[PDB]
Amino acid sequence: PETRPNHTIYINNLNEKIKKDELKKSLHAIFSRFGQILDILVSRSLKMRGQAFVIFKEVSSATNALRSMQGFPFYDKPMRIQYAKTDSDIIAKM
RNA sequence: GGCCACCUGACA
RNA sequence: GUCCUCUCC
RNA sequence: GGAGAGAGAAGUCAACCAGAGAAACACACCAACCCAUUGCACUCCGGGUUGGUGGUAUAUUACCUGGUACGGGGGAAACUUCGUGGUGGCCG
Ligand SMILES: [Ca+2]
Ligand SMILES: [Ca+2]
Ligand SMILES: [Ca+2]
Ligand SMILES: [Ca+2]
Ligand SMILES: [Ca+2]
Ligand SMILES: [Ca+2]
Ligand SMILES: [Ca+2]
Ligand SMILES: [Ca+2]
Ligand SMILES: [Ca+2]
Ligand SMILES: [Ca+2]
Ligand SMILES: [Ca+2]
Ligand SMILES: [Ca+2]
Ligand SMILES: [Ca+2]
Repeated sequence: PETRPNHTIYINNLNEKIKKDELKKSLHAIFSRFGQILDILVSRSLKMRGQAFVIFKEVSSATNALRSMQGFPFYDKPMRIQYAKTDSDIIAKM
């Protein structure tokens, strides 16, 4: 169990040394094929570092990305992916 | 005339 | 040039 | 946010005013390391160690150049030159 489908996928266990700009660029290049991405959020503060939220336009895209990219080697660490527990503001105010 | 502490005051 | 309270805009 | 005032930490300084005038300290940010973090967010923003950069600190408190109130000289005189916090203790 542990999550119902959502537009946004939560990714963690990311390499904490990658600068924010580069991380976002790589995440975009790797997840682009699944569908349109409305935004990608990454912060390197104490609590959000090592994590990222990739907001997809279509839920189905979130799903295919989650299934296909689970454990994918990224900057030498296998990515961990799950649906976001709640909608991202952009999706909620939409 | 030096040195540490403290006091008063200037700066802030 | 930090920080705290007060006044005013 | 901004503009005033009080309180003042840290640090520098010492009769006092003025002109010039750094440094120290605080604060902000950047870089590299180290430590911590496996964290579900949508208002930046963990800690430490080095190094660096910055400010209406465009400050003022040393240093400097002028004078002021006292005190040391010389000079009939004009005037010219030396010295300028409190207390206890330690080092010739
Ligand atoms: Ca950050
Ligand atoms: Ca948080
Ligand atoms: Ca929608
Ligand atoms: Ca203010
Ligand atoms: Ca002055
Ligand atoms: Ca000045
Ligand atoms: Ca100056
Ligand atoms: Ca934990
Ligand atoms: Ca929220
Ligand atoms: Ca430093
Ligand atoms: Ca400095
Ligand atoms: Ca300046
Ligand atoms: Ca001033």
